[PDB]
Amino acid sequence: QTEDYCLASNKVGRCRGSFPRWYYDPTEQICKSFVYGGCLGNKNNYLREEECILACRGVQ
Amino acid sequence: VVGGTDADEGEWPWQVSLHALGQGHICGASLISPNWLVSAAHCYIDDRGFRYSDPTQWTAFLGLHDQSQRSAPGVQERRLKRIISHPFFNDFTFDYDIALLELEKPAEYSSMVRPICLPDASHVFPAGKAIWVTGWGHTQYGGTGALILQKGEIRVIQQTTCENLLPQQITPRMMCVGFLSGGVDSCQGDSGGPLSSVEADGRIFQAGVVSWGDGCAQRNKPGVYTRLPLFRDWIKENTGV
Ligand SMILES: N[C@@H](CCC(=O)N[C@@H](CS)C(=O)NCC(=O)O)C(=O)O
Repeated sequence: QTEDYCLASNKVGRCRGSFPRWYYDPTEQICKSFVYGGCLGNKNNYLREEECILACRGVQ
Repeated sequence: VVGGTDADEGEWPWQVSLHALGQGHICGASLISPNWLVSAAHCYIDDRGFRYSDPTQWTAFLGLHDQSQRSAPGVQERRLKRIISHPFFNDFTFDYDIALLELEKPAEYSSMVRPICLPDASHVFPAGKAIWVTGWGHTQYGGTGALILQKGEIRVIQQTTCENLLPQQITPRMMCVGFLSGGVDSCQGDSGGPLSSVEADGRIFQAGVVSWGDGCAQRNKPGVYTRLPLFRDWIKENTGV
């Protein structure tokens, strides 16, 4: 769970859609925006900042 | 589009911008008749958080030049009635990456909105031919989009070279277009938009659909596109076009 959902790097992937998403950055302890390509993403990838915050707040 | 330049107003009147609810521009598409668009299947897949396959969640902008000017004269806004993804689409290999989108009401043809021609089923876009990719996607991998539609001139790459450059990844539904020297390519935000090819009468035909890539604009890593000719009959079966 936490390793994948909160600690993984953001993954844009190979597909060329521009899906605005959020990921948790444990070095900053905040959720930040990134653009997901749409395919084969990892779990640190949230539709809204609030979900990212709920999922990961406090993680180191 | 990495390495492109601003499109002229009216230059690609078939280019369409697709916006998902609360999310702005996600994918391009191409107008092929008053009622239908071609786009990429991987744009319209439901996930854990949002129903991208649900046609009510999208708005298409036709006749758009600048994403910051969506109420400019000649911009037409449309809801979608239907999204038809290719029944063989694989969301893991990206094989058969093509979708048909039905507009909720017809587009009105104008100096800014006009369909692209579709190639017949037996047509071959030859290796080396210069063609155009267009879109509002990133101007660098991991970088920011373009307000003004970008155009980039790229070249059809030999299928064998394509397969060797991207091993275990290319199927016969796919075509590599770009430059082995890199520098010009489609990128995130361009998916679903058309390749535009000038044909023997000077009219423009769609050569394929922006699909995927390993990064963008890298050496020996050209963009990969869904072929159009082999889907001609499927498009006719589904749309009458
Ligand atoms: N729009 C006309 C047909 C003329 C037209 O715009 N055809 C398109 C699709 S074949 C075209 O030539 N587009 C490519 C180009 O303008 O180069 C109609 O209502 O039937």
